[PDB]
Amino acid sequence: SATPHLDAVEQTLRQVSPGLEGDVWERTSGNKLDGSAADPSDWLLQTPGCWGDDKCADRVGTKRLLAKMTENIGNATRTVDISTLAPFPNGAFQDAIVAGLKESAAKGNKLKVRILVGAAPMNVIPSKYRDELTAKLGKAAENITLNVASMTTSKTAFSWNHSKILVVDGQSALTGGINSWKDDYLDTTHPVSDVDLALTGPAAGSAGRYLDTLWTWTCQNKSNIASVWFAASGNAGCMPTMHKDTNPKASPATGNVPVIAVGGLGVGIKDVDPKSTFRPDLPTASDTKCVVGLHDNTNADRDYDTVNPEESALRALVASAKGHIEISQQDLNATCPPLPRYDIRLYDALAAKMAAGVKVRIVVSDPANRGYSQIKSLSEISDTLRNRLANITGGQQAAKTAMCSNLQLATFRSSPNGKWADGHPYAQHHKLVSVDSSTFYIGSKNLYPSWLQDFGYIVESPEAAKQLDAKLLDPQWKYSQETATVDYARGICNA
Repeated sequence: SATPHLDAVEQTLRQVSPGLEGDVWERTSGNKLDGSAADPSDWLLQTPGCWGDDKCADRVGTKRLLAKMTENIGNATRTVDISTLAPFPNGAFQDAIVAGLKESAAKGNKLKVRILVGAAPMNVIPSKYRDELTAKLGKAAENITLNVASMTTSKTAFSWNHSKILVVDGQSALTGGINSWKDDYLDTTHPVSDVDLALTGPAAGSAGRYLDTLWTWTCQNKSNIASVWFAASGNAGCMPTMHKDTNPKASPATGNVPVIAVGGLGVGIKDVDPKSTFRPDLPTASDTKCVVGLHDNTNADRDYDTVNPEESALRALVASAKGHIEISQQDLNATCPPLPRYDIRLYDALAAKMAAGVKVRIVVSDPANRGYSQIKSLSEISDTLRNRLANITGGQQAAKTAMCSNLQLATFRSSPNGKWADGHPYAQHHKLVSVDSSTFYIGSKNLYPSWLQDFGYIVESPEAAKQLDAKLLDPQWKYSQETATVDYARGICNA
């Protein structure tokens, strides 16, 4: 095949979540990574994009991210569809949305707009955000039908929307890890380092079907104050199926890029995919669950996987690698309680790969951040990998040799300095996996245990994967390798 990695992932997802194909995951062809003529890798909406400068003076990433947001929204003719994690967008993110909506209005378009945030359980937040937006729009609000909502799907599982998506006309989609939070990303001399992608094509429709899934639940639960706080313009109702109702089911082709869209429904929306007959083997005994009483959805709940295909898709992406795997995350491990510390099957898949000589790079955020870190030491990652490798290499000594011959494990820096020039540690927030300079995931879904609604794209294009290397992964490794505890390429093995 032209696409051996997507082929593998697709076969898994069809076993795991068949009833969800089309809506919560979907393979499409004919997409385009939507970069400029001048700088074609700029589909890759990294932020801040100030490599090598501990002052972050020239934020070429941030500038491109905001311009692209405004451009896509300003090209809207029918719909704008936005999800994120609360707080609601502010500062220049908000400015970007308003500028775009004013542009669309000035071109003569009447739009439907949904803006959905996951929260944390008398909430005036949504009505307040609607009113602020309508005010800032002025006249341009007259032809916008607006829906604004905050939602929590499960209080006990800490489940709510964590996806960050911006779909226009079901044709263009921006998604990734970036929260629209000005103080963390923008008005700061220690900006969080993160990444979204920009695409067009049928895969933008997959995002639109994903958001209709979320809004169908939200609108159903709109009179439940515990679950949903909803606010709309004028007389307008909740729009559960804006995408279905307004955009073509058959989104126009824009390129030749194959993509798998994959999301998750968390906990509290739908408990199982009744069509699934997936029954995987439970992994070998681990020490992931810190307390006996905790219900562990990541490692001990078969029904959970079936409505959360993204967990399996990321494990399947790892399992598809023939040569090398690069992972860039905030964390690999979660704080326990109330989550288990780690995804056992993920670490098992990384271990299987290193046992077979496939190289693995893991960069996480500096533990000095601990919001943007959930470990105290990199040894919490290496110990776990070593322990899972021991199960398959015959013991602890062999495990450590395998690990040291195949792992790069470090914390993130973006310049020669150990911290930003302002004294604050570098924080990263990517949810990035790339394999074989071929196929990569950019989305909201963390690899650490998490039971939220999330979404992302897995893209198979060596062209694009090489741009990703040159523009993000190579510079990341250039500066971050100085913190490595394990680095096979340099004979470093301190774990």
